[PDB]
Amino acid sequence: IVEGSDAEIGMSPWQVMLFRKSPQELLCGASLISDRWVLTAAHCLLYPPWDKNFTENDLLVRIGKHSRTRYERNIEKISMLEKIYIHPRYNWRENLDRDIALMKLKKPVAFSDYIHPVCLPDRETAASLLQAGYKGRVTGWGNLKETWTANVGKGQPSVLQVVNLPIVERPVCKDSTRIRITDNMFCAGYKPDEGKRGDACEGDSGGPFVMKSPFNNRWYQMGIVSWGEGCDRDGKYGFYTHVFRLKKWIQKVIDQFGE
Amino acid sequence: TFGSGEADCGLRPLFEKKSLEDKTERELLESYIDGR
Ligand SMILES: *C[C@@](*)(O)[C@H](CCCNC(N)=[NH2+])NC(=O)[C@@H]1CCCN1C(=O)[C@H](N)Cc1ccccc1
Repeated sequence: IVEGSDAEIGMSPWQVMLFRKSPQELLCGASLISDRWVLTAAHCLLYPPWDKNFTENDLLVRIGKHSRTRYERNIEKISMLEKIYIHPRYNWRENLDRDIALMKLKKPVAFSDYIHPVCLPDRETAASLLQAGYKGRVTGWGNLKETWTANVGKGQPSVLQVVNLPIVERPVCKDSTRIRITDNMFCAGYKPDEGKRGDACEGDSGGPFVMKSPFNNRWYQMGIVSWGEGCDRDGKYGFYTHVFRLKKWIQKVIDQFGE
Repeated sequence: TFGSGEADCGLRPLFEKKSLEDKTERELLESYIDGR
């Protein structure tokens, strides 16, 4: 996360750390949507361009974490995976369209103060709330700056990083990039004349863009960190997988089999 | 049916359960249309 700040403990109890077994590596964020189901970006697991193909047992999921690096002994839970389901029409070749994957944990987690599921939005809540200018929140352990090029500062946070940013309108999203935008994507971030800054970055993919409903006051996951072009650049916007447009597929794999 | 345990979703133990606000939380609320 660029231009964000340190998270309070327990403020994103849905945040999940996708963690590679060997070599031990942070790869992405994810979110707890249920005691057995974790949601993430499909490109975190499968992206053939960069020779990328993780299978169910190359990965750990660490839930309840705050620190990027220390084992938090009676707080975090390390879980193993049963199944990975990537959207069958995820488009890895062109624009990362339908950047979504589900992970079925091998046994269920119990909720604690630190571990608690986020809601997925319904028709009325996605409509109500996802309007340009409305603010959401992105959390992750990802890059603090652009590290592929020489830069000043730490690249890597020690604690989960929080940023709150606005949805931008499609006209503007579509002319900040020459990558083909889709109905399954939204962009968010500050305009250059808005004074404020901040963005996701590499390492942040899979983390939730969440929003607090003023009605019931439950946090809902509205997007997944997907793609971007640099991090915090002027006139550029972060792009997010649109969770409500893909809820049919989520529902259909989650409910497929009984418990 | 559900694959789940969740259904108290989106309410966060150290904060809504405890009737507490996080430190930058009123901001997102303030954007939803404006305030008041
Ligand atoms: C996998 C995620 O960690 C990462 C998140 C980047 C978020 N950036 C900002 N500024 N909000 N996503 C990626 O890095 C994806 C996967 C493939 C490369 N990629 C990109 O974002 C490129 N920067 C742009 C791109 C290339 C090809 C197709 C779509 C987008």
